[PDB]
Amino acid sequence: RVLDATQLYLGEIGYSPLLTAEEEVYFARRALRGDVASRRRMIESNLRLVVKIARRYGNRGLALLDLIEEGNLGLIRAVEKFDPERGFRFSTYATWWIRQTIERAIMNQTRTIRLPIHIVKELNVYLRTARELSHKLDHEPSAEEIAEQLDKPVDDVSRMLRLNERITSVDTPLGGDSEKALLDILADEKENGPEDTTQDDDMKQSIVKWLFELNAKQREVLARRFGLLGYEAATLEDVGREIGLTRERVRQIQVEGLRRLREILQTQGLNIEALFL
Amino acid sequence: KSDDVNGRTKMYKNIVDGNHQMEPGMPESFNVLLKEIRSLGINIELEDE
Amino acid sequence: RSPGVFFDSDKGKTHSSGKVLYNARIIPYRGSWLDFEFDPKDNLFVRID
Amino acid sequence: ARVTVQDAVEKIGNRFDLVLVAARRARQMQVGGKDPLVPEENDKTTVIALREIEEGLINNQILDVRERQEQQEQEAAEL
Amino acid sequence: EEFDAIKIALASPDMIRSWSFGEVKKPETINYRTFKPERDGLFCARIFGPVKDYECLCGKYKRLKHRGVICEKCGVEVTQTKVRRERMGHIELASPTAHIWFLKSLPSRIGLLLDMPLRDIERVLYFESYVVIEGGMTNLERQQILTEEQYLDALEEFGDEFDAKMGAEAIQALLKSMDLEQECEQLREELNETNSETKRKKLTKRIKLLEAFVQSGNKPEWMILTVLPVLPPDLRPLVPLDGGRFATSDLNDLYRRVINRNNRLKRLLDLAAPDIIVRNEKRMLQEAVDALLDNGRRGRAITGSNKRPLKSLADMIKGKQGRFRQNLLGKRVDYSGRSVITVGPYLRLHQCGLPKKMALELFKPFIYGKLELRGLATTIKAAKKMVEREEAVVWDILDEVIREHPVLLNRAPTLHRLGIQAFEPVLIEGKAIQLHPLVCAAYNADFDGDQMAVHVPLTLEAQLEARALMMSTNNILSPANGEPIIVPSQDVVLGLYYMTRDCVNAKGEGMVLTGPKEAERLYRSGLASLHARVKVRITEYEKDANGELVAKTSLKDTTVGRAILWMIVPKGLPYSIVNQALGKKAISKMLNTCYRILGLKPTVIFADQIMYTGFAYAARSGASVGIDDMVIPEKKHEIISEAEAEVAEIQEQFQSGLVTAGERYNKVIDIWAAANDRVSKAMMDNLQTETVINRDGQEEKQVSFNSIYMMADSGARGSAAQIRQLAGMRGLMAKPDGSIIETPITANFREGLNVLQYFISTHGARKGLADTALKTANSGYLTRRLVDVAQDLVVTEDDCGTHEGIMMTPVIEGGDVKEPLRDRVLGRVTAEDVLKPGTADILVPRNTLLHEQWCDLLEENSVDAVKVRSVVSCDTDFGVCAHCYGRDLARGHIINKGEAIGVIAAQSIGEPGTQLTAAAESSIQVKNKGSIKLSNVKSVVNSSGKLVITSRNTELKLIDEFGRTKESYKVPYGAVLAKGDGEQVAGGETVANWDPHTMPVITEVSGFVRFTDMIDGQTITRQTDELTGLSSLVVLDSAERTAGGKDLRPALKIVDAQGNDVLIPGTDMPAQYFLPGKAIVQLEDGVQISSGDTLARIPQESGGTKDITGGLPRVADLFEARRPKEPAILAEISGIVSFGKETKGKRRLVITPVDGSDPYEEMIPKWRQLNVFEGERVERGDVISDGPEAPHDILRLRGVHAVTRYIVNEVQDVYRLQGVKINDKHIEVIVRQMLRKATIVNAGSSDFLEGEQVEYSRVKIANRELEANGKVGATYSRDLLGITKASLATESFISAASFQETTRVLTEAAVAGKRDELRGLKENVIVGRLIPAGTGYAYHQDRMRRRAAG
DNA sequence: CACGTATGCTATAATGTGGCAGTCTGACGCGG
DNA sequence: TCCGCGTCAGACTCGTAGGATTATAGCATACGTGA
Ligand SMILES: [Mg+2]
Ligand SMILES: [Zn+2]
Repeated sequence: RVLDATQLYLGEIGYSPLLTAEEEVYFARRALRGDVASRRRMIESNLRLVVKIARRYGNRGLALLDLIEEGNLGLIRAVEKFDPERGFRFSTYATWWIRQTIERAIMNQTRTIRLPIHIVKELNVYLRTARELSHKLDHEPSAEEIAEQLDKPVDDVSRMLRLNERITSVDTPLGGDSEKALLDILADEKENGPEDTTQDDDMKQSIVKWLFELNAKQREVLARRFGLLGYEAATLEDVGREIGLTRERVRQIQVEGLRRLREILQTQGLNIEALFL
Repeated sequence: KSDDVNGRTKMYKNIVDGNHQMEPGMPESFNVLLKEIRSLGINIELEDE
Repeated sequence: RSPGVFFDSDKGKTHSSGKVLYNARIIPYRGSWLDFEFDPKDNLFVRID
Repeated sequence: ARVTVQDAVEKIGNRFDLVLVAARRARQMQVGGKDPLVPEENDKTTVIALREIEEGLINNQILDVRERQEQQEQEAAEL
Repeated sequence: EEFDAIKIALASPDMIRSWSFGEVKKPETINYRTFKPERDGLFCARIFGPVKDYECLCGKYKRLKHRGVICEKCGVEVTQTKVRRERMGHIELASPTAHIWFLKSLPSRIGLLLDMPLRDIERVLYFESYVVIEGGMTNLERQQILTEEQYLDALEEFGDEFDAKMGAEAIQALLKSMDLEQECEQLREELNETNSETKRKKLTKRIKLLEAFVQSGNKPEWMILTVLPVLPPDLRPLVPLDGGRFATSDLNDLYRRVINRNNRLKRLLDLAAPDIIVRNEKRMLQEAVDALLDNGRRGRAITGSNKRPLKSLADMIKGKQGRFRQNLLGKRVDYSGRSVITVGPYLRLHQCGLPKKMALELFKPFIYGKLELRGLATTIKAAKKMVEREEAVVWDILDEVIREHPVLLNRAPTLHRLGIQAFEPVLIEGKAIQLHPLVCAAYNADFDGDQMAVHVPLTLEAQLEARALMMSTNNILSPANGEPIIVPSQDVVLGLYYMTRDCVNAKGEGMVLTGPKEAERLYRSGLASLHARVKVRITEYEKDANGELVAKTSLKDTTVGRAILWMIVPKGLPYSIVNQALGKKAISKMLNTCYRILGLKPTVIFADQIMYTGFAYAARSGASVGIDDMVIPEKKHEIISEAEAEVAEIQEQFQSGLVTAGERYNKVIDIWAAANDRVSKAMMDNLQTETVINRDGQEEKQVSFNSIYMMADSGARGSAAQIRQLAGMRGLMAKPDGSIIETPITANFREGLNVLQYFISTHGARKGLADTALKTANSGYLTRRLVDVAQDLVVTEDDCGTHEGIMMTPVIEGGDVKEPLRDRVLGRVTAEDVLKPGTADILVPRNTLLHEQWCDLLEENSVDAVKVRSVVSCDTDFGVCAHCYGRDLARGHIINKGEAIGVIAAQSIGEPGTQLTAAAESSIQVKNKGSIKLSNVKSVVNSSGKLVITSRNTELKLIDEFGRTKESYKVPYGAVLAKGDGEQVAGGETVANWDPHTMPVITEVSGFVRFTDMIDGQTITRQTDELTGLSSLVVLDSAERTAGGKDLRPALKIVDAQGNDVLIPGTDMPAQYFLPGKAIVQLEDGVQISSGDTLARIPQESGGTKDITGGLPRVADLFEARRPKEPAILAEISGIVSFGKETKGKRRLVITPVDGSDPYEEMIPKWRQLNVFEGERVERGDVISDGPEAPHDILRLRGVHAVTRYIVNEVQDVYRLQGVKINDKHIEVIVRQMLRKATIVNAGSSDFLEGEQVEYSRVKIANRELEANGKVGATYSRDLLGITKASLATESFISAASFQETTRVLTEAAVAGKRDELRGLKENVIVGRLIPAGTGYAYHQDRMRRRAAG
């Protein structure tokens, strides 16, 4: 009843040939010259090596099979850049490549947000330092304590420990059992409440009515500047493009429109009422 | 009162305008349901009048 | 449940035959559970874990 | 009425149609600003329509007949 | 957008590509530093859209001016951010991937299509084994699995000219190559030649699948995924929490799994990797996609961060929590509030106290609106700040808005429709909601901290529907039974009782007054008690033949108090209503009477008045509790010491030898049970009465005014049962096993229980409390199954004009008529001009609503049986007619067309169950004189002279003079009758005695007794006694029995002196009585029996407690049509029968009809004994066997009204045992929904052929056009569906999916290419549209006619 | 050029995996 | 057909409180976009 993808694959690997030293040399010389069968046999025979390191690389990020596959990618590069001319054995060289490719994949696929290996490597040293500090300081490392030990900036240490924070699941509930999910607590913020949206509809509507209440030449340069009626939000000097074509007269008329409108808000009943807002 | 996004704002404006008219729409939960069924690879279409 | 042995019995339940099938359960504090049970045909069976 | 709507159900019959007809009439007064046949007496558009139905002034058929009349008057004016 | 229907079908690879706006190649979400979407990642802006409204990613185009302007540099469209919730993407899979839903979901479509077992397909998919796709050389045919080694063999020998492959590529090829047409014809050819019974079903099912596959235009290849769709970002969001951290959907983790492994597969293919590694990656890819679609179905679900399995796509749709049940069939709602409830006795029935601050908030837009029309607010934000400041003018405006505006109050749980009611709100200072007392019944509201939801109907339409349909005042009668729920209790009833109740003389006995006003003046003056018996002059107003009221003046012998209550009583009512001492039971009748005579507004005013007077006089009295209130019987210890020495004597006799544990258990329980009743009766005879009142001279006896007695007798609160354990004896307590403790609790609550009595009490108490928590949920699950099945049922037509009618008889069970025929046919349309005895003049017409007046006429004439029009027999297709249903019990008049009847039915059956969550029957004694009538009875005369019954179904009736049936009495088997058939008995005579414990096996013939097959240890057991040695035999059943005796039936056989078999009078049957489980025979073999003797005593243990815990499973079993283990046999067709073959003892009853020459032959168990004997002309459905009947068999042979009446009566038995009144018509609705579908034989002009299951309405429609035009006639047969299946058989898949089993429903609909036109209510509620019922029926019928043109 | 981000390469031999589910329960089908 | 793992179900609102963990080497050569 062998149904499990893992046990099936490990069955297939066991069913391979194990290679010797002189056999590795014969196959490796044929392999680099570009043999089909030599490449396949060297890879298939050394799969067991991938698994032994892949089994001791679990419970960190991906699953056993996931690590086994990426480790196998290391085996391929190892067979490609193996030197049979050097008297030294293959297993030693391959171990490097398999560990390299597994580690690199574990640094990328695990972190939900793609993080650079540069920041990750720095982080490693910060964490190792924390370990040594923890053994002697019965408490745990402060950011400042770590920064003093590496002779590096407090700000830089804090930035790094800020990228270490793991992501929480929103689909996962909090209220004891399954009473409410994090999704149902957390509201859509970029989206305004209907009360806020309706308030903007009233200001915009009021502006249209406020535009047909002042002077015809006082709401032709006050709105075409702010981009209220116009298409583009211009500045005091840029209102000259239309018909105004002035710098002094535009600035006097902008503020003249606002002063008469300030009295329109003092009389309707806003001014200091709508100052808090 | 719930999902209909356009509907809730429009009816709020009507109630301040004193119109007391509904103008209903389509609940956003249903739009999601459709997207979640298409994400399964089932074609679920609205057939028009 | 205290570790030790327990001798229990489905009072009917299984088989409208209505046979009382006796069972032993050995419960450790840590380890796999060791079950012994009877079958309608009076054959003694072991379930490991 | 004010308290209970039994009498207005007895005029039209179907509770469901009572609600549609009272709705349609209340909408006229709400939007069109149609004048109420009974004194308002500080009553909401919902209750006034029910008064008018109780007394037997408002009805699906009557409302339809006057809709045609105002609509034909407007056709006359446009042509 | 406004659409007609919805269809579901399999997604083509190319279809999936259409929705996609790009291929997501990378797992990259966003950049860690600029938290913006990565290149071609899962949140890519280039694919799903811009993060911010009308703004590209690199920021070159901003503002609403730039519209659809795809930025050249970054590649991001300038549109709204909303698009990222709607745009989809896709993924190019390297290997084809099977879609779990069509593979694993049972039965499965891929397997059923290939006719290939799942096991075979899986071996192929996980790359364990090759499958042959096609070999021209028949050497290897099709779908034949080859192992790794099997593939090497044929590959050398044949090779090339045979194609066998592995993985999903293989299955996709196998699906592509398969020709749907040709296999359809081949399978039709197979059914023609040799149709084997069980494999005809499976072949017809694959034929239906193939046909439906071709009609849908779905292609089998598409079951395997080449392109994989990607859900829009906002529907799987990555958002920043306040803490700086991010939080994301699990779909992101599952998509990242799939993309990583897919891209790695692309890599390993580019690199030409060895095939073992390619295979592993293809397995892992299929694992990741299957986890993404439906995690946990494909075995062990992928655990994320905590250990909890990741929530997949299907999990967001499926579960109760999915999207259907949680976000679509119910929602959280705006303009909603809640708070604690508290009394508002001052309120009128149509009002409720609504806290100021709560109402301020709920009506915010309505305030803003009036503020701007008065010009007090310049704009909305200024209006908001005026409300924030809570200015004095704002309160005055808020008062003005709330005027005549109804608010909905809701209490959980909402079991039935009255759990929501509308009120006119009354603004109150303080934070608690004030509820009117009289509606507390409907809500099941008690003010020990309950809370209520408030909801504001916004539209004019919603306001009107609240005021007219949902208003408190307008929902007085319950939707279930005609009896109303609105009725005061507690203090209100207590005060009315005190006043009404009259005491001896008191102040001013036997005075005379001018009307109730002199009485009131006398009482308030302090010259008269309310209980003074004095004659007053009152003028009652009785209605005449027309609308005019007649006035009548007469002297009445009542009390001061009742006269003063007459003042509240409206004109129309008789004075006799107030002349009794009033309780809650009498006041409910008073308000119902007033409603049916005078009408709604008068009863409304009268109800308020009753509440005001009731409270007012309730505080004027001042009864309470104490320590002496609970009177203890003086002769309690005398009955305790007697009972106690008695039980002691039997315990000493136990060591002697007359007693088993079971016998003494029964004897001690009987002694204590009788002692308890004795002490309770004496306690109730020293409390109810025992009032020495010296009347005006000498002593009298009258009713006690002891406080607790008045509370109980009035029905205000506690019952006699609660007072049994208060001042009386606590009684026998029952263990959690249900077996009763031998020592009862003689001490009560007043005297104080001992540590042991208290400890023993605990068991029952806690099981009660645990029952409320746990059992509520099965009750509620039944409500929900009922609701789903009867959602569609709506009143569609006024009169179908059918004469069909369910003949309803009077429920006269257990002497006293349980439910009268009058009340059973009250408010139902009559069928067939049914006049009086003398057939010569019509009394009643046809379709005529039975009003209380018609019903009163029926009682003078004493009509027993009436065919009435029923929902089940209604001809209306796609709903039911107002006439077949009858009165809306909640309204008190004919049902309105458009009312959603099914929902009301389901709610009204469901509610009581959810809310609700003496075995001395030895002798029948007859109450009234008459003659014994025994229907269905076959008894043998014993040597005593006495008629010993040996029938199973026996009905003793009591006929009077005229010849009506008035009392019934179920006589059992093994009974001694005092008198035989048609003999006169007097009042209070015993007519039959039987033992309740032990159903004896009574022999018909006389002779000697023989032990057949009764081997000791094999089949029976032997148990021996001392000195002489009495052995007793117990029949061990197959449960305790050895393998050896399994096949042997043990039976006491009657032989004569010669030792030949004695025959049963006049038949070929030799006497032999088959002994069941534990049949305890005393008398050992060879004992001369006389006839009519007790052979064997089977023990009848009745450990069942009369509660809804045991009743509801019976109700659920009836509604779901659960076939019993021993179904009752019935006659299929009419005709004359003789016996043929026998298997040892097993009967092969052979029916050979008179006209119909074909026989019908049945195999029958040996031990099952027949009611019929041999050659009788029996009709369709004559009862042959003893045992419970399957509703299926009833429908199939007798028909609709038979099976409907069986369900109605068997369900109603349970509810009636708990005192629950539900009208039959509700049960009838749901049975109609059960009998929705029908199987068809033969073809018509449509596509019926053999055994398609189609709905009854649609086949009737076909039959109507067929009969007019002709074509091939189609025989049909109605099928019964039990609730769950009936709801899944509905031709709306949106209702089927929302109900249950959503994954399976959507695969079957997707493969059929099914189209839902949104006919039902659930369907319309899901899309958020107008219901096709109530208000919506007008609008919905207008849309249906818009389908005819424009 | 440069900062951030990525791919790269190292040689004693080493070459088949392994943390829980705690038996819920009546119900109703789909292979042997 | 029958013993048997498999798969699908198990009232309605209110509340409370926030939330976790692990470790992946040192170094140089490299590819990508803005100034
Ligand atoms: Mg109570
Ligand atoms: Zn750009």
